[PDB]
Amino acid sequence: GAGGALFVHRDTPENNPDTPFDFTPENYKRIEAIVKNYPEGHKAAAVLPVLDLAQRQNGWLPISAMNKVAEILQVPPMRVYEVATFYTMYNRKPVGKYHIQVCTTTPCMLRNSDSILEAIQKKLGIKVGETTPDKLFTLIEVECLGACVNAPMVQINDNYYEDLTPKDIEEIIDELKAGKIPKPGPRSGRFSCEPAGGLTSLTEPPKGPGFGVQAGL
Amino acid sequence: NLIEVFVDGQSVMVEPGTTVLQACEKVGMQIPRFCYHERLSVAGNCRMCLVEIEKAPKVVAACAMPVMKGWNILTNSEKSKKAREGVMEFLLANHPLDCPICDQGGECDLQDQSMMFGSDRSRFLEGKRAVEDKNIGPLVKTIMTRCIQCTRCIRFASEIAGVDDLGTTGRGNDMQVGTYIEKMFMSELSGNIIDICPVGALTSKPYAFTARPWETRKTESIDVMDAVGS
Amino acid sequence: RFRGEHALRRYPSGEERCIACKLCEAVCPAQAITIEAEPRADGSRRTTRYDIDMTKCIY
Amino acid sequence: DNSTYRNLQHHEYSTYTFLDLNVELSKFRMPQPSSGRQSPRH
Amino acid sequence: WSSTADPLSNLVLTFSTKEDAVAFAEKNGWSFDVEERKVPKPKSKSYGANFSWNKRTRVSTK
Amino acid sequence: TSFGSLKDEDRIFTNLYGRHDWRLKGAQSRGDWYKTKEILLKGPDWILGEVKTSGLRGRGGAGFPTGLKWSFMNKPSDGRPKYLVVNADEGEPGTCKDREIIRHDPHKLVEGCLVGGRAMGARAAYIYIRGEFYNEASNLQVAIREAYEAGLIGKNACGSGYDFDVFVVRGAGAYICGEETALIESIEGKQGKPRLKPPFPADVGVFGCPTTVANVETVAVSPTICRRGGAWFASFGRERNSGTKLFNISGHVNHPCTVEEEMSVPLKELIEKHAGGVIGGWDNLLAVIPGGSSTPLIPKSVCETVLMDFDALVQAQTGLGTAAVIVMDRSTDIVKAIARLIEFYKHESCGQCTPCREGVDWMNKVMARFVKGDARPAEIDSLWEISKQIEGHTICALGDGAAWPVQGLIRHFRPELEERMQQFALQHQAR
Ligand SMILES: Cc1cc2nc3c(=O)[nH]c(=O)nc-3n(C[C@H](O)[C@H](O)[C@H](O)COP(=O)(O)O)c2cc1C
Ligand code: SF4
Ligand code: SF4
Ligand code: SF4
Ligand code: SF4
Ligand code: FES
Ligand code: FES
Ligand SMILES: [Mg+2]
Repeated sequence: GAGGALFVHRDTPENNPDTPFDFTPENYKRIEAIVKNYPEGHKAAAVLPVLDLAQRQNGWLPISAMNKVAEILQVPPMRVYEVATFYTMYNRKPVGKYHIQVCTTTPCMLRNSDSILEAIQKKLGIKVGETTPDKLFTLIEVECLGACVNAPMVQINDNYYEDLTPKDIEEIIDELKAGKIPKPGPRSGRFSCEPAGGLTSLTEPPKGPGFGVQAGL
Repeated sequence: NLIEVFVDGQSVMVEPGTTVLQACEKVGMQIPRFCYHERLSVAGNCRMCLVEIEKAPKVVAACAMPVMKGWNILTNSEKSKKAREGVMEFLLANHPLDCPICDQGGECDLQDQSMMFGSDRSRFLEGKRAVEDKNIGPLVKTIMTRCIQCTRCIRFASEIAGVDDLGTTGRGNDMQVGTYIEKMFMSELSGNIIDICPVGALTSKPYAFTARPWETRKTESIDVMDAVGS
Repeated sequence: RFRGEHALRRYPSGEERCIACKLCEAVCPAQAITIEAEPRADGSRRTTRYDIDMTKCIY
Repeated sequence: DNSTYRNLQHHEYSTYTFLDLNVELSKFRMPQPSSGRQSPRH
Repeated sequence: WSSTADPLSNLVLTFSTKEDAVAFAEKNGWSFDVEERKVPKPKSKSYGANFSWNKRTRVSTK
Repeated sequence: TSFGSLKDEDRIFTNLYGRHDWRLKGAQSRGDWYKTKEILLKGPDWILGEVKTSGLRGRGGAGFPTGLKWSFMNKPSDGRPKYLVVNADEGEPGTCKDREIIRHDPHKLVEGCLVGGRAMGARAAYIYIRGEFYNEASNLQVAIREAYEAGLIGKNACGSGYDFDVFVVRGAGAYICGEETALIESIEGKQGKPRLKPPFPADVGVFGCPTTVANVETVAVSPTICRRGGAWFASFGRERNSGTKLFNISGHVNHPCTVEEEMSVPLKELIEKHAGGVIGGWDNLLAVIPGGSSTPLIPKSVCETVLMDFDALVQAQTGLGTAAVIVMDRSTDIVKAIARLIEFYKHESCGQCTPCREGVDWMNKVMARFVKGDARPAEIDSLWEISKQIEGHTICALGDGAAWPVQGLIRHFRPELEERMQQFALQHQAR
């Protein structure tokens, strides 16, 4: 299945090197804290954190933001473009306020993840790669997100909503559009990856310090 | 001091750090390649140079694997031949049918190495990939559907010409080579990417369609446009 | 299958089929074909000279 | 008590939580090693 | 068409050795200019140099 | 001898399920950060010997002797920095154990980083965490700040005179960047394409310095092994497969969960006990993938008597991998599931080298035709051949892991492929 997103840039009035972008002073402090996590002479190691910070500030990554990151880090703009186009978490196009990312890999596909996707599509009236007319919600499919035992699940702006049902995801979307922030985590009454029937392990209080310590150690 | 390696059982003394490709070159065997250039850095991505070591269950990239003492390199073994055939099969599976309309024509490394090391038949029953063409100036014509993503132009551009405007955007089968922006790769050493590109993706624009390699007569002279004496 | 006088064909749209690839010139036993080409006004790979010496051709 | 989820601190984080934590950790760090040059292009 | 009046325009001979070619030219009486064979000089290659800690051989892309 | 029924007094990863406090106070209420200074004073050789005696193997895929790897990195200094890179790019489909460790035992992770760094003589440890786990990374940073404030890490760590730093690097979404050399390339602000070996990471790693890449579970279980023995850890498990393991049972199972068990527990017992068994009962089982997408599948016949173990699963034409147990019951489209896995591999392909790039796209297309029967039985052997041409001829192991599920499907469910092709031929010929 084709992604539908191109990997070439055409200048537009809404996206061109003259688009105004610059880091806030707080973000410049964050950048200067980030850069010195790496040895001297290897400032290029901060490309991913600085680009992520730029995306967090601006909402997405224009070519002006890419050029600004390249100028700040003294790295080639083509290298910045390579990183931005390689990594899929970077938005090179404007997205909605809430970026729903439904995981559709096999462990999530075995459970009714297609039901979750269809419920989202009917609730918002958009396709699997479109954005709501009020620029409020964007819906995409993604690969495994690391919460397979809590399938099916979605990610909406670095928050995991797990053990979902169509009613649960519809309620989450309603809460998001109302203004409230839903609590991330499983929606089936579980707190974490524990079995739903009951704890089959770690049922007794943990042993204290120095429990099975070696003689010499 | 020199270490003794073996190519097809023939002894050869090579300096430490010498590669399998260079050992075969010393014994007179040119291992097939698409991404390896001796003037450029080692990439090891086209995977065309895979050869078999006598006791190694796994094939090694001859362009990037330093030889060890007492290594026997089986250049014409069944595993090496099958590896070359598979790599060429992938290359031609995604390559386009442009040979007659392509200026690379009879001087193409893909054609020659397909005739010498690859199979004579295709098992690809799917559709092919078509790539949008870029524009990097009035000298180099780009038809990027023929690119095999060998990164010779990128490495040459950066290392030799000191210009870092070539690279790969995207990933996977959709990985593309270009500038990602409408930028002309203008430099005094821009035609050497035409030379080093093994395929017709990068071709001379002034020379386009004019002739074919077998017709041309070669006159070995020198250059007068400057005082280097090229 | 009869081999008589030569002809250059066209596509049904009227465009010439020949793409100046010089395979016929390369394969001609008697070297009866002379071909010279260049990019056209619209950028097509088309011939400017396509000669066949019918007194040299062996048909 | 082993019946309450104690990992509830993460329903408060914001966009810059990770980077603010990184900024706070700056004081505790140690001097970085140097390659002897400002950049590989130098 | 391209005309010619030189019989030896297309004549190219193949020899296994510079000495053999020189002997043939001398016994056939033509003048000759000899060009010494140019072989590429050996080059030291290393894939690990692409990631040097302190040298300029570190590459910015792969 | 039998294996399983691990005791809570012996489970390494307490606070799993997040039912206790994960802070420094909560971790210190358990055995975390106990005599760490004494371990550091005992030094590198003692820690390496303890790990070797424990016989721990890599917990993030290919199981290699961690003692051997850290001894590889135990060479004398040559004027360059030393780094431990902790892999937390849990991109394998089926795996959540690293997420649980990071979110619930970050101090265990940090103590393991310190112990491993002392063993390897490392100045710093970069924990490369995937960008989707933002809350997990934030909890990890909070725990690291607590450790720095308490003086457990930093200069004069634990009051031992050893300087050791712990940084957290958040990546973007790249299952290929999950790979160790791609991890290293991504840390350096590059695309994240795996390198060729040699040079090995223990000699030329991130920034060109000696680095050792180790899994979150491995480094987290290191300090527990150090404080305890390693005769104990070797006692848990088979002879060459020792210790405990985190299993993520998911899919068509009654109770999908993450649990800790012994390294040779039978798969049937694990599923029936910690996961409630298959949804329609054990007789409703169709196939199981025991190590995530990379490992092939096994039918119910193999799953009836098999041990969740490295060698045991190798003898079953499979692999343990990350011990991610995906269960598929009789009422599933196995061809569609394997095709979705292959599509995942097509999307999560770095595209650097020709075999994996072109062949994985080709296999994705062939499988997409297979799931609807729009193919011929003569293409099954062709698909097997192209999968074998991908495997072993690639720069990294993603190409190999993209062919093993195809090989497993072709090996165990060829009749289903042929029957679906026959059904499609009947459907289209009726027109
Ligand atoms: C979270 C994680 C993801 C990994 N993903 C991949 C992958 O996509 N491809 C691959 O070939 N190896 C992958 N690996 C394996 C690494 O290449 C390497 O073997 C491992 O990180 C070393 O850790 P260990 O010594 O604890 O096994 C992964 C490892 C981990 C821990
Ligand atoms: S690059 Fe080579 S193989 Fe490709 S169309 Fe041109 S001549 Fe043919
Ligand atoms: S354009 Fe040519 S030289 Fe550049 S990567 Fe493609 S095939 Fe190689
Ligand atoms: S050059 Fe000759 S062979 Fe080629 S397209 Fe023209 S007529 Fe055909
Ligand atoms: S096998 Fe695939 S993911 Fe690995 S280096 Fe090659 S192209 Fe990249
Ligand atoms: S398969 Fe969906 S979270 Fe892993
Ligand atoms: S020539 Fe060695 S992999 Fe390309
Ligand atoms: Mg060319």
